[PDB]
Formats: sequence, structure tokens, C-alpha cells
Amino acid sequence: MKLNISYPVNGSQKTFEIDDEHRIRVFFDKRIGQEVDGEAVGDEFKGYVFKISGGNDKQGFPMKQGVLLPTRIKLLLTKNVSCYRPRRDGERKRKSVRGAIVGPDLAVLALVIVKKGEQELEGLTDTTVPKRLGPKRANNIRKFFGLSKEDDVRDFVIRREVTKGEKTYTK
Amino acid sequence: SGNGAQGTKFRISLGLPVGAIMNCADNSGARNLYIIAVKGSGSRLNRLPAASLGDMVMATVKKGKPELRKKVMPAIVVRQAKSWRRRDGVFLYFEDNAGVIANPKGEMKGSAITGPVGKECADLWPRVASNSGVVV
Amino acid sequence: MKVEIDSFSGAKIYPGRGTLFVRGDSKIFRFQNSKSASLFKQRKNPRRIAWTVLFRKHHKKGITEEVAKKRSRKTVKAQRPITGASLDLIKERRSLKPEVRKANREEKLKANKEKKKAEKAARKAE
RNA sequence: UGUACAACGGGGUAUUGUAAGCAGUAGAGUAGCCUUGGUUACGAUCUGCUGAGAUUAAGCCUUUGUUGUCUGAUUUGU
RNA sequence: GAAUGUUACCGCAAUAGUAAUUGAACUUAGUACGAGAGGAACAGUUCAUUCGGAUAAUUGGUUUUUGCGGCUGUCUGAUCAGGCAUUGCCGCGAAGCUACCAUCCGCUGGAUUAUGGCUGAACGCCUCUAAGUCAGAAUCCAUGCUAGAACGCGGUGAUUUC
RNA sequence: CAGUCAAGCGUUCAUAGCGACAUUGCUUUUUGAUUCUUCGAUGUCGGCUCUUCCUAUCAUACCGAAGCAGAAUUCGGUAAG
RNA sequence: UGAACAGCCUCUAGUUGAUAGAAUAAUGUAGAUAAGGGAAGUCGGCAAAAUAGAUCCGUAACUUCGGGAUAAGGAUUGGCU
RNA sequence: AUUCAUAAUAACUUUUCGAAUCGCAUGGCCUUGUGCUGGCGAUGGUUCAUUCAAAUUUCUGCCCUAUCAACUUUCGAUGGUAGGAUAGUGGCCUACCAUGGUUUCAACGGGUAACGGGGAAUAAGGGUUCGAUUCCGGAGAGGGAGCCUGAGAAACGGCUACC
RNA sequence: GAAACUGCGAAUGGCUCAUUAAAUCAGUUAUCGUUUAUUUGAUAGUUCCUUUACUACAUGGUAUAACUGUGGUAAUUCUAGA
Repeated sequence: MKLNISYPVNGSQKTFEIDDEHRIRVFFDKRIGQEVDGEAVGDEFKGYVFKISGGNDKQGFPMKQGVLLPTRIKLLLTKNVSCYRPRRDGERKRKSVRGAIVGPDLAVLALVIVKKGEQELEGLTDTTVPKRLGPKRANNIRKFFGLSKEDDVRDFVIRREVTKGEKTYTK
Repeated sequence: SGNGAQGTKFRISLGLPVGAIMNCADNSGARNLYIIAVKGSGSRLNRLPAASLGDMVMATVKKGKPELRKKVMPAIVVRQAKSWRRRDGVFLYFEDNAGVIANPKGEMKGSAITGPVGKECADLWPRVASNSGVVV
Repeated sequence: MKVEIDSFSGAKIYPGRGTLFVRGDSKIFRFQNSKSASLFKQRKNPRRIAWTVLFRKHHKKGITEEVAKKRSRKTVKAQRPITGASLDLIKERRSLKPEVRKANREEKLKANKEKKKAEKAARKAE
């Protein structure tokens, strides 16, 4: 069973192939919004706490929160809802969606780390991923870099360098 | 169940004896199927032959398209009302009785199947599985 | 083993026991005992029937699954480096942000001088 | 004359389905009184006490509890 | 069921009966064979026909548990609680019983018939036969199961101080 | 219902399979033949249920023969489980 | 209660009289039920089973024009104010 | 032709709008402050008018049949009263009241191998037949039925449900 | 200047004549009984409401698309977590 675990701050994700059946029984009779035991999910996650954030069952089906059913059902999704993106103006197409209750059919189960334990895992927590880009709004960069009303916020912005081998661009 | 069946089928409780009328589950134009006999049935004194889910039988069209009438044609039972036990341990049964007209070889005469079809019947006859919409 | 839910009452369904029913439109129904199935065929409302879980859910009878809800008091408020700006350089910029009034005044004076030079150049060109 | 047996009671389990009674600025309303604006009488039912009440072995299990019982008559020999 | 010295336990086994039968699908095999259109079989596996023995955990059935709840006519002054209507009606319904309508199971050793043979004379050859001998049937006898001669049998404990 | 002889069918090829003209027997599940028992009384047809027995064997088990190449199909033997 | 001297319960009046007792085997008598098929059983829908009252609407062929007719086929039925 | 357009009062609004938008050009007021004033436009915006239109609607006009003489009126039919919905008038729907409305001047029912018109073929004049089709209007995206977006759709080269 | 967000268009056009006999349609009217993006012309000095602090108007708040990494599915203009 694939366990897709995400870790904030470091911002890294990794899949753990939990073959053992005794380990994945903690997710049984659970639903997005609860917590699971790091010792229960495996031996190397001692002292860890995880929060379920959905996933997908066999054949690949989005996990929609609020279904509160252990089996898949066909729902009429609409605009501004997850698991469906309007391809037109007002178009509402119904699709089969996996239930929120986690059962013995989740091929890939998605969690997010809540707190860090004593032991550290692989690159999942051993790698630090920086942000893709900084903010754009003047007030946003002001509150980011910690300036005042009159502090010349234009100068204190992102100045990342990209080089083609003969010239550098700050962009 | 011995003409062109792919593998055997686990025993199913028989609740469709000779004389039963089942609603037709195909677009061949027939409205009902009248049981006339059961292929591969038993022999016993004063015992009425009976059909189960997926068993190949012979039937006549009592009402429906005129050409289908006054003839005998093979049929495959796709829905049986009598409750039967599967090897999984649960007991399941269908709302009514229904069958599909087919040739003795196994190919479906119709083009589509309306309503749920038994998983045992679908597995036993590949044409039924390939022609059905939903399998339970 | 797989454990199911009764359609009529929400009762727990164990392997071996129970019955399964399908309607003409291919709908799955599971009944734990003969009573629930009999009421289902009698078209009795599970909501109206008292001993089903639906009636208790509506009437808040023994609703004690969660004593108190859990909510986030505040955001994560985590700090991470952004792009190539680097965490050390970001911290240095944050530390150097105060006492920048003199630098701002010098920049404003330089900009005013540049604007005056540009105006003089435009006047000369015209 | 004791890990004894029997009759009750308790618990477990099961069946059924929310008991009597009380209270309700819950009641389609009806007929009365002057604080013509709230109250007096009748009113299927519902709501809270209440997965409550009733039965539970006669061919379900147990019983540190109450209560009792444990010397009646015949027959048999190589 | 009396009589065999009483009673109780463990037993043997003469006799008597017998039981299991068949088919489909996968592989062999689109192979052997067959110019060709056609098309197997042994061994192995999964099932299925009929019959037999059990047993209710699951599914269904039976309702006098008259167990609970609801309903109609009448009666106890009204409520509660109850009587009758030959078991007043309906729904659910515990226990028992039952359903190839639910479940499991139904053994392997020898001797033989037809047949195919071996050695070998009659009949210097030949020959399955005259002597002997091999394989061999849903056959028979055995393994096993049921009842156990109430006059078939064995072992074991106590046999009454009054 | 079962044998014997053998003119032929079977492309040549009596007995792979049929076997004419003739002839020898078998059972009383058909029907006749005589009325010996019964007319001071054996309840007479058919159907349902049920037990057993026979082989003149439809299939299953084991084999032989064929103008049996396979499949199918035709006879014969042991065979009533 | 009910259209009713239909069926049921009660008032006045009358009776408590049908040999009784202990358990609830097979087979029976009367009353019953039963998952799927719905007459395939049987000489034969024999037996048994379903509707059945009232109200609303709707009623074919035929005919002697009076009938068929409650044709057939459908909807409602409680309590309280 | 108005209870018209319009104005003033007493209040009301899950408060509608009354520019937190974009590209070029660079001038003046003092004073030397990025202090104050300065066009071309674009987009957007509250209403009115015009246009694009849409929606009903006045009178007349459509093939053959009576081997179709009465039709509609339970449950909407002919009108009113009052209310709901529409963007609007209207039985378009709702509760009540009245029994009304059309018809031998061809109602109503049946078929049309009938989309209608502008027009085409053919004749002294009259007249006969055809018109799906290059122009206008109407219906449809296989039969229905429902709906979001959108000013404008029961939209199908937009979805949902049944065949 | 890819892609994407945003605003419009996709209710235009093209095809067929199934249904339809006061219905469509044609001639001819009304909206004083209605709506209208679009282009054209005009058209907001009042919006702080214990309106002395309750108040960024040198113009303030928030999420998100693309993107970077994890993938599931046999498959579709399929999608979930950071």
C-alpha cells in the first residue's frame, strides 16, 4: 500500500510502500480530519503524528471530504468544488467519487506530518525545498521583509540571478 | 452449461422450474421467456427440471415479436429471484427473474442487456459479460 | 474480512450473516436480519423507525461521538527560504531593515538629482 | 452434610420497540373573561424523563446473595 | 422381558445387510490421426446428476413464548390495566423442528470373468492349456459401517460380620 | 426370440454387415385352443406410491471383429452393481 | 357495532349439563401457514387460494332494445378540531 | 387618450451605483517639495434615448372529408373578484361565485404521400398544378422531460435522468 | 513571448422539413402591457452615519491558476494531497 506523506516547512513528499497488513490497520474506520499513530503506521515512524488529507482507491478516484461513506458513489459535482474543474461556463458533469471513509481499497493514502518525532526519515524530512518565488504586492513584500510605511520597499525585493554564461539577469 | 461454457460454475439454488416465465432482458423484441427445459438437467421420478443463475435452458417466446413466437431457442438466465448462497458467505437475490436469448453456441442474439446481471452468469458466459453494463 | 453497513438501520454487517438485495435499477441493499428486510419490503421509513441509527442521528439521541471539536488556534507561522534569496540573506535583510531612514533620504536625494539632470538634458535637446 | 440439590433475586444474552405518570409561550382549533390581551374548559398527537418499558427457559449461561432439603418401602447367594 | 449365582463396567464377533453412480469444463490439443472439411484418448485439476448419513452457525419457513407492539366490535363508570369474538386481525418474533430452499462427508487391498499373454507337448513344428503362471471388470471377497446368538463367549469391582 | 445349410447384396470379396428358398428349438410379457380348480361370491381395467427378481444389455466397467485413418457408427463376450 | 331478525359483545332470564386424570409418539379429524415457479399433478382448476361492503369515474360484442351490467378495468376508506 | 414623463414630502432596503483600473507624451505655480496643477485616450460604470432586436398581439386569408352533427364543461371549460409567477397584459396558475363559450355561414373529429410565403411550370381572358430546396419567417439536432452559465438557450459540435 | 487567470464569443453561421391545418406564415396594427449586452449621444460636488477617533485614501485585505515535486488508472479535454 502506497503512503504518500507530505512534510511542510521542509515541504517534501515521499511514498512509503507499506507491505505489512498489520501496519495499515490504523487507517481503517477513519476519515479525513483525524490523526493516526506513528508507531501503528510502522516501526520507523516512532513518535510521529500524521493527519489524513484524502487519497485515492483502486483504479484512481479523488477522495472528496464530507462524503462520509465507505464506498464509491456517483455525485453531481458543480463549480467551485474539488475533484472537478468546469470545462465550460456553468457546466456540471457528474462523476464517480471515492468516499471519505478509508477502507481496504486505498491504493495510495495521503497524509501530512503534524509534528516531528525523535527519529528522522529519508529525504522526505532530510531535504529542504525553498519557495518557488516571492510575493508581488507591495504590502505583501513589506510584511514579508519587515519594513515600515516609508522604507523604500522597491529596493528590498527578490533579486535571484540567472546566468547564460555571459550575462546575469536579476528578473 | 456444457455447450460452450468457459469453466464450471459453483452450485446455485434452483428457483426457476419448468413452466416459469421470466421478463426478457434483451432488445431482441421478446417480452418474456417461458421455460421449456433445462440443458444438462437431472433425471428423477416426478421431479420438475429447474434452472439456476447462468444455466443454459431452452425457451419459447409467449408474447413479443411475432417471428420469435412458435419457435424454441436457447436462453441464459441472468436474474434469479430465489436467494442463493455464494462462497463469499453472503446471501443475495434479485428482484425478479430474467433471461437473454442466445444461440446454442453461446453468442448473444441481442445487442444490449437491461438491468443487473449475476456475476456467476457473466463469468460463466463471456458474451454475457462483454454485452452487459453492470455486474453484481 | 470486510465489514459492511446496514441500509435500513446502519447496523454492523459481519461475514456470513446478513442478506443482500438488488432492485431493478441495480441498487445494493444489505440487511442484517429478517426484520430490517421485512420493513424495507413494507416500505417503512428507516427515519421514522425508532431503533435505526438515522432516527437517533436526527433526534440527537445519545450523540456523544465527540465531546469537543478541534480547531486551529493559529496558523503554522513557519519560516522557510524563498527561491535563491537564501535564508541567511533574508535574515540579514530583516536585521538591516531598521535604521534605513538615512539610506532612504540619500536615495531620494540621488533620484531628485537624476530627475533634475534628465530635465536639463530634455531642455537642451528641445 | 457439601466445588451438594431445589425455589427466588442479580448479572450476561436475546425478543420487541420509547411503558404508567408528570411537565411543555408544541399543538388543526372550538366555547367562555376583560389586564378585547393574555387567561379559563375540551382537544388525534408530539416533545423530555426513555435504545426506554415488558418477557427471558419452560429444552439459554452464571450465581461468594435470601430461603429451604438430604435414612421412605421391597428384592437379590457359588 | 424371567431364567445361566446377584449387580455394574469394559469388551470380542459367528450371523445377517451393505453404497455409492455418472457427466461437464481447463491442460493434454487444435496435438495424434486425417490431403481437405473434421477431430480424439490416458495421467492431473476444478466442478456438476441422482442417492445415503448427520446437523443447525449462517439464509428461508413454522408461532401457543400467545413474547412484544399496533388495530376493530363489545364489556369493567373514565385513565391505567384487562374478558370475549371456537387461537379476534396484522407486523416483528427468541427456543425447538425442518429445507440439495442451508452445510459437510460418502475408504482402499486381494482374488477373478471376458480378454490379451509366457513356457510348453499332444501333433520332433506350431499352439494361451492339457500341468503351472502374469495383467485384468462398475464382478466377488476383503478395509470399514450398522444390529449384535435376548440359550455365542472373555476380563474386571463389590458380594450383606447384625 | 435364437441357431443350421447357402443362391446372392455388399464395386473384386458368403458369413465386416445382411442373408432368399428350406429347416431345428426356445419363454408364456400378445392372441387362440380344452374347461381341471372357483358361480351358499379369489372385488374386474387403468393411473399414483412402493419392494424384489430375470436377461432376450439402452448406457456405464473391462475386451474382440469391421471395406474401424480420427470422430461418429455397426455386431459379439464377461456383465443386473 | 352494523343497511339489517346478517356476524360479534353485553342487560333480564336460564344453564354450568356432555366419564375424568397424567404426557403431547407415529398415523388421523377440524382449523392454519410456508422462500422461487404459478396448474408443469390429476380424466377433469377436485380441493385450496386471491377480490368481495360503501363512494367517485368508467363500462365492449350481441339483442327480441326490456337486457348484458356490479360487464371488464381502476382511485378513496382511520382518528381529532 | 392616462393613475403619462417629471417634482416634493413620511419612512424602508440580507443596502444598487456614485473609478482602490490600464498605455503613451511631457508642460506650468511657487518653492527647489518626487509639494501643487496639467492631454490623447482605453476599459469599466447608475440611469434615459437610438439601434440590434426579442416577446405576445388587432382584422383577413389555408387541401380533402358529414361512410365525423354536436363539441368543451370531472382534474379549467366561458367571465368576474382577490392573490401568486413572469420582465411584462392575459385561467398563465390558485380560493370563491355565475353557467357559461363555438357550431349546417361546415364547429368538432379523421387523413394529408401538407412548414408557409416570396415564387415556378402552363393559358386569348378566366383558369390548373407545384413550391423540401440559393430570399424571409417557423420547428428540429434520435424521442421526450429538467436545468446551470449566459442580456439573449429548455442550447445538444452545454450537462443531468429514461428508452 | 509558451501556458494560464481574466473579459467576451460559442444563442452567429450551416443542414433538414419530422411535427404543425386560425397553428406556422403573408398582408396589416398595438405595447399607455414588456426586456434588451452590444455600438451611438447624454447622464452621480452628498458614499466617514455615539458621522472628537469608530477610520490605510501616498490608494488597504485574501485565496487561487500556471509552475515546482508525489502519484493512482488499462483507458477519457480524469484528477488528490505539499
